[PDB]
Amino acid sequence: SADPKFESKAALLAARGPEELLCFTERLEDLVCFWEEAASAGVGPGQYSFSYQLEDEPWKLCRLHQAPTARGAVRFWCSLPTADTSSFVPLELRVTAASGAPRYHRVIHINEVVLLDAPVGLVARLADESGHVVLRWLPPPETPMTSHIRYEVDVSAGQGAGSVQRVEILEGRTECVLSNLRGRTRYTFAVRARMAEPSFGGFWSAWSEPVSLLTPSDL
Amino acid sequence: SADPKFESKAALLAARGPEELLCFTERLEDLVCFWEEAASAGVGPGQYSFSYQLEDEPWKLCRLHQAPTARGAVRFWCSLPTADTSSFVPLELRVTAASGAPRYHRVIHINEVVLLDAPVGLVARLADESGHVVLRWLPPPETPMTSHIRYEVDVSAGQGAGSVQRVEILEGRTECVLSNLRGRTRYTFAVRARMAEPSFGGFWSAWSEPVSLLTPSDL
Amino acid sequence: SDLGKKLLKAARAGQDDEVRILMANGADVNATDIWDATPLHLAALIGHLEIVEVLLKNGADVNASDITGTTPLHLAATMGHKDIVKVLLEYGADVNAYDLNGATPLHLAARMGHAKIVLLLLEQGADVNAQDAAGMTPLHLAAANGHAVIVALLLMHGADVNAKDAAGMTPLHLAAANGHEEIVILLLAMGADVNAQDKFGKTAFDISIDNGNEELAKVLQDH
Amino acid sequence: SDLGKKLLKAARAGQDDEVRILMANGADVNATDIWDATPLHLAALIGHLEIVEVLLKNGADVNASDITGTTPLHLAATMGHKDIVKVLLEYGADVNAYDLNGATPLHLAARMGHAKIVLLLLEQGADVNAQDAAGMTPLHLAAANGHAVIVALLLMHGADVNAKDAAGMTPLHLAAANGHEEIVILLLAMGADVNAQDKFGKTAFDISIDNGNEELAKVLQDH
Repeated sequence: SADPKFESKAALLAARGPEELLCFTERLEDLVCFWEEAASAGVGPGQYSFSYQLEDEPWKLCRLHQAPTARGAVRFWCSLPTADTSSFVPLELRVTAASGAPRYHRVIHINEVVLLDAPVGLVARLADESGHVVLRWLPPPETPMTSHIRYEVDVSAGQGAGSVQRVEILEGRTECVLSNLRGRTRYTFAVRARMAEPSFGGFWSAWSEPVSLLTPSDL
Repeated sequence: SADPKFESKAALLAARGPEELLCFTERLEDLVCFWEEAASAGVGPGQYSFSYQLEDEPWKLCRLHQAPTARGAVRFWCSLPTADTSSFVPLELRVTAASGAPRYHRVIHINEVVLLDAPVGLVARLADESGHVVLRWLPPPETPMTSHIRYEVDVSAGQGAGSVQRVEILEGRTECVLSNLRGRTRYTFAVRARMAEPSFGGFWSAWSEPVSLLTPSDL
Repeated sequence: SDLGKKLLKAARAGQDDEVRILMANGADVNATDIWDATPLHLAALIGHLEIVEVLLKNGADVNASDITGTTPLHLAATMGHKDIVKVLLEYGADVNAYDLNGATPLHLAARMGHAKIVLLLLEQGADVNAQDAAGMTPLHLAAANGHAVIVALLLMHGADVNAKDAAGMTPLHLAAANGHEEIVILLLAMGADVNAQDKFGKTAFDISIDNGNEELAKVLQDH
Repeated sequence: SDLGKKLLKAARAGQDDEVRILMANGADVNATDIWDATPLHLAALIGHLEIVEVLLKNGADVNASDITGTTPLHLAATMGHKDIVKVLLEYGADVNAYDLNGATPLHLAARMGHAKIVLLLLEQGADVNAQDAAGMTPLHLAAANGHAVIVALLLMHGADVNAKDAAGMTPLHLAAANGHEEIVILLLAMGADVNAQDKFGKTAFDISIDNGNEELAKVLQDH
């Protein structure tokens, strides 16, 4: 009953914004909200109440699930019914403790919390004419509209000293050519994907599988 | 004239101890000392003097080389003549600016600054009887004595939230079995190598190539 | 008085123009939803500085509290909206208002790590040693969460370095429980008590060895 | 007086027993090598607390300076040997001794990030606003190197937040040049001057936009 694809994305966002209520959608028809907190006594999913309201519908309750995280905390989450997820309208979320105490309160737009899969098929090659490295990849799998995806490639060199360079990629460009890399140097490359403003919005995807390359000499 | 294997190890240590004089040996007959600093004016290798003395020999000068790093700083380094590198004796290092001002001063033992290659051949499998993950790997390539190598495996889960667990491995054990991993969870594993006390000493190697695995359910 | 519902939905939609239309049409600036949340709550939660200014300039209750004890200053301090925090305090927002968890805006800003807002709230007379339901001061939260900057900010504004919560745990305990050795040193430099144990009878040294952080334990053992 | 060479080589070899033998045989405790480095220099550089105590108890010059201006306190403060720093100061080591770069032990400890030693040196009366050859105080080094804890430690011991170096650059400049926004806020909370430019005529805001850190630039622009 454990969803590996969701729990991958969930731990990704959790590490970015700890102690926050984190919501995202993969295909714009779903919506999952979750948070993580230290395991405390016998506090279960019945000790919090997840309220949500959108448009003119009444405030509705969403049943919360819980499961321990790979680190040992507990993760509560609510998967909103696909019937209620409607994009481009404000959606008010409230988490209140069973005592009535405040826990979380957020307003989101489902079309602004897209979290794509990572890009796939990364390849790096040296241009034949110049020593430039050409990166190419494929759009994230099963993304509705690839024209409105913008990428970001990471150039790192050696372990522990990452992010030597980050390169913003124009919308719908599945290619990147790097022309300032120092020669005879082993570089490594990965690339993220995210939905492009202002029609949509969201979070950077997890990094693609990386690709390493040894630049030529005389550079 | 750029050594990729040395520059890989060099950037590894540099990210661990910035602004430090960093010395290491790969095969116990060599010794390289280096440091990194922001590019400053026309300051070249002639603006520092690298002095070293060991046992009863006179103080000797080592010619310094320089090269920009992948991040943009400059790295000065000295590769001591193999004739002078003798283990198990104190070796005094001094870097003095051309003005006579102090820059670095260290005392090392070559047999205490070994920096091995990373382990290779990592494999992860689920034990047939129990859901335990069995990691196996091969000793770092071209290491003199594999009996005195001790390893450390990293268990991580999801991006940005690394080092869920670190496992110390007994000397000469090329195997590790993990029995507390949560089920239906995609874990990733890597392993370091280093020389074992007290005969030798040094620094953890760069992490091996990683291996990911999806644990079975019901755990 | 149907317009009050439309103002709450417009404010949280960030609709600048529709809010001004409903304002001028006589809508209640202090309308409440099923939570007793006013449009100023939703405006502050959204981050709409323009709408917060309009609602405040039209007499919205700055210290409106919903049924959770949350005020707009609580929401702006949590979400990190420094600009909105300034305007709420500009209009006399109670800097030391507490929600049903006993947490003041300085608690929330410190837990979340908003260093700029922790400063601004302090500069507006926030109680540094305010205690929540667990008896924890903002320094407790900052020390547990590893926010060294906020820890230093609280310390230089008169924070009790040896404040004990309901468990009798000082910030030195919480810093040791999460391996924030850098904060352990900063607390020690301000007079933290190494020889101070909780109700359970364990000091900062005892928690580090129970957590396995003997590196941090030798730090407390020296001085 | 051949033994003086053997003591220098034994001290840096950490040979406890051989040092005691040479001591008792009348060897000079203040012997010097080609650098005018005493055995106390090498003992402090090694980390041998036992040998530093023996040499000090036998009258080694605590404030011995080699031809680079480096004293044993400079070496222990750089290498981070907190235990040896305490014993040197115990024996009256000049806390404000400066090397040929103008750097005091508080400069070196702050550059390297030894928070515990920065505290201990301050507690022993270190000059907080001491200037090196570049005119940089330890706060300059700490602000550039991102050590927020050391920055707070220096600040609470009377550090000039607006101290200018030879380039006229305050810690606010150096913190902005390396993207240490958290330190930028901590400096601002202690009265840093946003409207302060260097000899080149660029303020903390001007360096952030030249570095591309417009996120940090909007921080200085608000207040």
